[PDB]
Amino acid sequence: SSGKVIVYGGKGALGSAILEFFKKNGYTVLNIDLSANDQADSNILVDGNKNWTEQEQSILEQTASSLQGSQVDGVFCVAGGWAGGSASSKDFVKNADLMIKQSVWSSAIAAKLATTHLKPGGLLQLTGAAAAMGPTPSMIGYGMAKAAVHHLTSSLAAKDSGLPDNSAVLTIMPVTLDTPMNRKWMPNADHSSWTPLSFISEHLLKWTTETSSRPSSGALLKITTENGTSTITPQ
Amino acid sequence: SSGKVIVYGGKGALGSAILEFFKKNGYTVLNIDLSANDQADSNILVDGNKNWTEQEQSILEQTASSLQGSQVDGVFCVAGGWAGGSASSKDFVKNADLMIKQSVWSSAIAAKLATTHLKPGGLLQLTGAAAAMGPTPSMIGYGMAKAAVHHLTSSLAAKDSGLPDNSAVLTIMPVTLDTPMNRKWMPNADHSSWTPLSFISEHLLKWTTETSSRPSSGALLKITTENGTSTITPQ
Repeated sequence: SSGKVIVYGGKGALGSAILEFFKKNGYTVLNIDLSANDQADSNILVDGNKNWTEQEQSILEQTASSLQGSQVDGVFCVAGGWAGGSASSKDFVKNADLMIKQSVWSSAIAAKLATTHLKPGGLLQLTGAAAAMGPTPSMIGYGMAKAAVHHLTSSLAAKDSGLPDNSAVLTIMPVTLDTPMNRKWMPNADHSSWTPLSFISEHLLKWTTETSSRPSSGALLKITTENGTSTITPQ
Repeated sequence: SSGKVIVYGGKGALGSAILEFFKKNGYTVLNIDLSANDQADSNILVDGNKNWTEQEQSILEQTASSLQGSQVDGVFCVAGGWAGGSASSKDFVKNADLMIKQSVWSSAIAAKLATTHLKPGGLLQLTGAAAAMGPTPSMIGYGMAKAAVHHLTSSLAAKDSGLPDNSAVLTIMPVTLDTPMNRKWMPNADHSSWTPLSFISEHLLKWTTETSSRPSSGALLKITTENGTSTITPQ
């Protein structure tokens, strides 16, 4: 009863952590992903075989059916994976396509959901990429896709973008997150530079409940950890 | 027989002007577009209903059959149209989809054509968007797509991107071009602030034949005209 929030990508490591955290803190949580999270109060099913507009329609219809006359306090989008390759790579385009579908499609639909269901003064959070702040010749598609998300962020923060009054959009860019996969493939790394998922969940709850604790709307927030201490620096 | 160049978007106002100017200067020109330009030496037709990878394979195979192991002196991409809308617009996603396909898909395939056929020291030219240098709340999809093209430019210019040795990539951003459509919809505008298509065609030929006349590789070139004089300003 503390409120409602949408987690787009609730099946992932960070997404599941965020969903669990808000639930523990009294919020009703709606998950939007390729499969259901049996811990969520509501599950919106995404069909990966459908195109962009088909996905938008289905996700919007399902979310509206679930919310009825309620609005949400926040929409958190953390969906998407990775695929690299330079222009000379055999799969340069193939992977570029996958990256648009994974980062751009989701971010845009999350934004559409916010213009429709986010309460005035609410929070929309998107996921960018620290690497996209500069050239990315070894992973051009990923770079392009994320740069589009960064631009989307700037357009949404601007006047008459469609977001509700007094709301804010924040885009996170963590350098290294502590996940099961990172522990497996880099088993001997120094975790003193790894950002705990709880650092993110905690900040999302803070920004959701206290508007005065928020960085400027449209901020691209680079998150780093050194000597066990995490820091958020607007770029 | 001055050489060979590829014009992706040869049916457009600017694309046709470029094609005509290079043909007039002794070049063999290959056109890539939705329909054929009867003045081109070769025509590569694209099916807009095919997906990104299908389009890539189709364009690459047709171009290779037309070149037969030969290289090109330049690849010029000016394809793409426009669709607007803020995030609250009914067609926000629909148009974002159209804009990614029109600007991003084409720019990436043009880049692929360059890694495969552009001569060392050759030129790859892409088309960005001056408006995308800042927030675009009234045309979010267009802004996202063009921002991706701007980032793609920075990645391609970097070492090991896949482009040939000593080649350069330049991306143009004209504020206003003198086209038939602009003359029709803005009939009483002052043309002293309109950039003549010839200005662009002339610079492409110069940059193609004289490497020392080129701005830095990776440059985003804003083009403005005032009192009849045109100026190129790197961002």
